[PDB]
Amino acid sequence: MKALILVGGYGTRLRPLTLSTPKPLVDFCNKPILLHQVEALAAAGVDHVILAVSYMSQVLEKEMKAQEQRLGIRISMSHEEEPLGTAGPLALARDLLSETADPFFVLNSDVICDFPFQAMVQFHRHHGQEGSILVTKVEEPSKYGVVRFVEKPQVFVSNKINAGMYILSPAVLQRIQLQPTSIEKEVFPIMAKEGQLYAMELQGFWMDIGQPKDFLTGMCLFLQSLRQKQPERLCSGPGIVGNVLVDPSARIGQNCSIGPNVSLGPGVVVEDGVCIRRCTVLRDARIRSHSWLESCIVGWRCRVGQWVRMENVTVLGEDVIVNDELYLNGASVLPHKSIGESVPEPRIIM
Amino acid sequence: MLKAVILIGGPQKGTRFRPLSFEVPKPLFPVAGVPMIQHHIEACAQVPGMQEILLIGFYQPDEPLTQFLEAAQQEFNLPVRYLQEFAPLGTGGGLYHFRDQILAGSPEAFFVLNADVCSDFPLSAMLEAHRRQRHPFLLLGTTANRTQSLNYGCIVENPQTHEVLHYVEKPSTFISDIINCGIYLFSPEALKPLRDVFQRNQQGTIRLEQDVFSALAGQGQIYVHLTDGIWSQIKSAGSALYASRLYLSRYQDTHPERLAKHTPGGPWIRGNVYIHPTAKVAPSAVLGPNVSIGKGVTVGEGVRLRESIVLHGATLQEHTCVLHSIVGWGSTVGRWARVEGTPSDPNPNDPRARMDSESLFKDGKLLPAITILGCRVRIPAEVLILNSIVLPHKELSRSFTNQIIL
Ligand SMILES: Nc1nc2c(ncn2[C@@H]2O[C@H](COP(=O)(O)OP(=O)(O)OP(=O)(O)O)[C@@H](O)[C@H]2O)c(=O)[nH]1
Ligand SMILES: Nc1nc2c(ncn2[C@@H]2O[C@H](COP(=O)(O)OP(=O)(O)OP(=O)(O)O)[C@@H](O)[C@H]2O)c(=O)[nH]1
Repeated sequence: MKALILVGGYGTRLRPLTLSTPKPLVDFCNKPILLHQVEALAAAGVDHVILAVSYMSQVLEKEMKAQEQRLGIRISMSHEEEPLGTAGPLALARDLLSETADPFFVLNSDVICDFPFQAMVQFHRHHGQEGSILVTKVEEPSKYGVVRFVEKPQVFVSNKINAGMYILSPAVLQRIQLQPTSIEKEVFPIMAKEGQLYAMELQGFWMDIGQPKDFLTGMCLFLQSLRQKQPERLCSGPGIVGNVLVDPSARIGQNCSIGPNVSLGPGVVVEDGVCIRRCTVLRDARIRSHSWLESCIVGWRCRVGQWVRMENVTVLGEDVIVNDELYLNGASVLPHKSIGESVPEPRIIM
Repeated sequence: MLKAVILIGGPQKGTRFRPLSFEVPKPLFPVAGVPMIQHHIEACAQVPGMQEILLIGFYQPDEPLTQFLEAAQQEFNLPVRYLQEFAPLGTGGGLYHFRDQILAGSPEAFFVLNADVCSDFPLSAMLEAHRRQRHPFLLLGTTANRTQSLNYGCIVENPQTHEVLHYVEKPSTFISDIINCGIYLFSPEALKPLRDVFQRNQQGTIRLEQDVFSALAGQGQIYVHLTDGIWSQIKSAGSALYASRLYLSRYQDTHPERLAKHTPGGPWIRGNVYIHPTAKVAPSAVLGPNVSIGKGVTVGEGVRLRESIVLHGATLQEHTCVLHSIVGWGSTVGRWARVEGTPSDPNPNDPRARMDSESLFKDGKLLPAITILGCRVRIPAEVLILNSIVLPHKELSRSFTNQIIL
């Protein structure tokens, strides 16, 4: 069985972070999210994956041609001249997704879940139809596309969102066109009028992590599943509250309170007396003393000064220097900005 | 010999200074460590020939005022008396009502100081000018910005004889750059126009600026004496912070042992900082510019304190940031809590300074000013109070921003 990953589409949600590294390469709990999906795929038994790649091609060349030796499987990159929707992937890669006449996975990259691939091939071989998708019950249906098929109902026609995982047999492969169409919007509409796609629901822990608030909620849910499945992964100690995922390279000072749902990247320096809750601190980001952070994303190589209160989904891009004794509330700071004045309003710093 | 009359107000003049005035009277609020009228009594007892200091007001003598009066009498080697007027008599009506007690012993001249002003009080130089010229009214004037001068009492003078030709208490239009400072030197003859004013009232309450300064302006009685040393008014609860900063800057000349030095094994000190000796400040607590610490104040480790007044008995737990705030008496600010305000000084030479009006709101929005905490306010851990006024005895549980917490 082969697999397809969709990747490259500009991350226009998660926008300060996705001007620096692509959306697959944002390290979600000390591991890139494309690395999450391909390690679960290579453990699921797929021998060959194809990454549709259009945006920021060269850094994904580097990461994936360096990780192919780590996973043990094969990865074929399919680069395009144009960013071609969500289905132009399959129509460029039609010649090697119809190699063997097998059903193939189609994965969104912004989805992190308990990947139920083994049960899902079993599901797919029982209705005999062409495509079968992963669905998830969501207790607020107006923001989300439920599945009949609609895309933005906001009506409560159904309750369960699409979870970004599909299996497609190769009859849909020479069905779609090369010029850009998005496979979830209008390919799936005639797929529904055909009667060929099916719905399979999983038990829990789904998150789309394309938006920064959703990125943080996915961090909280993933740290819960990492508490349950692998409790040796999480940190422990007196100054540690909740589920804290410290990298071995990351160093934390003394009399801190590194509270629940914190994931420190490789190489972070948290100084003496920081209080972090619900944050994601990425690689090489130094957080100075007597700062207080809650529900924020500190990007790569930022310096947070001292007595800095950051909160309410403040997202710092790459290499952002927050000066001392400032207060940020919803600042979505672009890369290579220094900040000298407080931001008490949800704002975008240019 | 001379004497001084400090016109303290009463409880209605302290209404504008309300969060702070709930506990202590306004003239006893500690501005840069000592009460507001102790700067006046300091500056008056420094004059050779000062017999008496007479506070006139309609406060009732409670425990803090009479204990302050005995403490001032011991500390300043003078009789400091408090003349309680039977009614709110205005500015000059209490000076006319107490003229028998003011002129008792026949002083050569007497000072009249408003209690709500912060100044260097150039009383010696005012006395030099008075003993040169010998006129009924000597006023102290400062130069203001042309835009800011409309908030104050404007004085049009004659720059050769220095005679006030015109006085207006708060003009709608531009009049002059000279503003009244609320410091005056009266000779005994100055109590004769006030009598006239009082007699005209019978066909008791005399406003000194509207009835005496504006009436005799240009007739030869009223004269200016100009300065540009430090001057501020203290009207609202947050102009006490600007007055505290100016006083902490002039402690570099008058009391340099009040200012705290770095001393590497102690707390890290930037700018001018007053720390009372009874206060315990942890050595990692950096106390930034223009901070004054009351007595009995336990400041924890990593506490950043900048541009603030922490009053008696307050407690700042670990890693707190307190900026442009006034922490009330006995208030406790739990760990990683941030009490932040916005600098808003009167400053009559600042062209961007606000009018210091009594309306704190523009249109439903609280204008960004100093964050006042009343007495006994418990600010919980990990919480932000931003540009807020908290009324006394309020235990909070929540972050507050641009709100008056009643
Ligand atoms: N190769 C390629 N991949 C694409 C293209 N368009 C979208 N994708 C992929 O589609 C995947 C999931 O779609 P989205 O979740 O909406 O992400 P997105 O493409 O960044 O689009 P936004 O909604 O603007 O964030 C992304 O990882 C993209 O890499 C494309 O034109 N070419
Ligand atoms: N003893 C005494 N002092 C007073 C009285 N009223 C005011 N004062 C003092 O004199 C100062 C004058 O304050 P205001 O009465 O507000 O007069 P103003 O400063 O000319 O300003 P306006 O309110 O526009 O008239 C006050 O700040 C007090 O220090 C009073 O009735 N008795």
